[PDB]
Amino acid sequence: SFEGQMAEYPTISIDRFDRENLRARAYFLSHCHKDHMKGLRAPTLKRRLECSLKVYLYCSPVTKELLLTSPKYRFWKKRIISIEIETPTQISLVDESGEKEEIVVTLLPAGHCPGSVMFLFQGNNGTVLYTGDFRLAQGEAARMELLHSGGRVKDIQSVYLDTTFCDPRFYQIPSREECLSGVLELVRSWITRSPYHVVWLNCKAAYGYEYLFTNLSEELGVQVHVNKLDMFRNMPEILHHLTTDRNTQIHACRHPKAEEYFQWSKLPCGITSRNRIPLHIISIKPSTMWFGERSRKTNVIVRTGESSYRACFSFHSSYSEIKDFLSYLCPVNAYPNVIPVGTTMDKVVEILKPLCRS
Ligand SMILES: [Zn+2]
Ligand SMILES: [Zn+2]
Ligand SMILES: [Zn+2]
Repeated sequence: SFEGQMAEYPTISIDRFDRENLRARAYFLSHCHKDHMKGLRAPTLKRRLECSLKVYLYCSPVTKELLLTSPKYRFWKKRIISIEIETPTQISLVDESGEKEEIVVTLLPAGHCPGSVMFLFQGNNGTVLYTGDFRLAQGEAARMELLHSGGRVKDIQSVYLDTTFCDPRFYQIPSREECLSGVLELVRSWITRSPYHVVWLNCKAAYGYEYLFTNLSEELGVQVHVNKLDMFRNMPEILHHLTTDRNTQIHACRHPKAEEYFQWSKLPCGITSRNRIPLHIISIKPSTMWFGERSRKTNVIVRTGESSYRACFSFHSSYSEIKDFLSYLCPVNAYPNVIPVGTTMDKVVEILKPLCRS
């Protein structure tokens, strides 16, 4: 995985805050996932911030809001600067010991989770793009006007990108909309049977399922049960689709023994009945599904039991989407941020090399 520094601008650190990143002139956070926050509240970083006072953390407005709902990251409050989306922003990078560098940064939406962005950096050592984690459908990058200069793509020296599914096996993944529609109709078909029919959405403990919860809630007139919603206190379009009350037909609550509970007709939050009538529960597990280059799309819903389902859902681009994105960017260099499970860095680097100028 990416270790925080791009070769072209080593004085900035993105999505990694330990080790060599303790000497950054500026920090950037693409989104609030733990794997991109390593060292972000380490005592050594706090120590370092107390002496170096012109060092800031930059992120999207939503990332700022989410980060600071955690008590443990509140110390960042005085040093966090949000940057508006697709608003090129001049940043000064001071050597605390004479040097001054200026860069321009533009935040582009990444489609990965609330607040998730890509960072385009422009300065006197070339233009580089750090994608963070992204899921962009074919055509979306071409519509981003700030990736372009006079009708063609900007000259991009290096792209540091999300290669989670950068393997030909993961050729195509169903779109966001297809995934949502499949889950929507499954839930609708169940919870309209009676008030005692309920769904458990078995989700990972991470941001990124909120557009699923909001659309289910908006379309079906039901709030989704969650463990904690205080991070969305100041986010009305998300907040009002969620609830901490157990008395609802859609649940996205969690705990360590949640899957055992479901096998005994119990939701994670412990509700098993209403008016002493047993709830009729189905489980739906958002899970990445894909199809090969020479294959056809199949159902986004996969039944795994009498009462259990998997539902296509992806946080990251498919291989065909990565290739399309990088082909379009046509950078000099492309560096993988992520080595997939059963592959190597050489395999990934060489997959992408044909799309690059060097
Ligand atoms: Zn992520
Ligand atoms: Zn990640
Ligand atoms: Zn619940």
